[PDB]
Amino acid sequence: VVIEPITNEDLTTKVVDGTGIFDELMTAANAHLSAQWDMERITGTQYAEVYLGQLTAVLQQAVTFLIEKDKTYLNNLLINAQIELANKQIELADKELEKAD
Amino acid sequence: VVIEPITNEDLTTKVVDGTGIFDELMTAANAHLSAQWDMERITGTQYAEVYLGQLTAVLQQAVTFLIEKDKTYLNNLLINAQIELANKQIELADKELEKAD
Repeated sequence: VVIEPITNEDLTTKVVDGTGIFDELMTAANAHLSAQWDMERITGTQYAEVYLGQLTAVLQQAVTFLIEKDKTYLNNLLINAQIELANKQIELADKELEKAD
Repeated sequence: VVIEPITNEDLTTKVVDGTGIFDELMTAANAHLSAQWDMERITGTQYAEVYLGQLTAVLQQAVTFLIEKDKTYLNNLLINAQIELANKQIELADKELEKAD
């Protein structure tokens, strides 16, 4: 696999509909907000109050996800490799039992 | 097993009925909310107030589950392999007792 560097443009594109992770999380939260607002359930003021109220915790979640995405994928690959190595060690344990008799 | 990379599209699809984990958790919470609301127990304003009030903690739970799902599965597989290796070591301990006599 080819790992890519974590740059500033992977978190925020500095645009509302950006391609970053924080921008995508904002777009996803705004999707639910718009779905609720299209049913005259919230006024524009409450729409902006809720949308802007999550500007500082969704950022935390986006940062946490960005830091622990590729690391998690690589760790899963390493765990799979270790499982294969454990199967090989089981086979070697069978051979060890034979050379023991 | 084939491990898949953890991408942005696995958390949020940026749609209300998305295929991500956060989107599925929102759909599940909305299912209970709709079940309660179909019995005239909550007004639309309270429906949106409760639905939007969990937009920042359900995100935390979705992130935690997404990070620790494949890792947990691989760890369980490794634990099973270690249990098999422990059984093999018990057999080798029996052989060790024999070559001891």
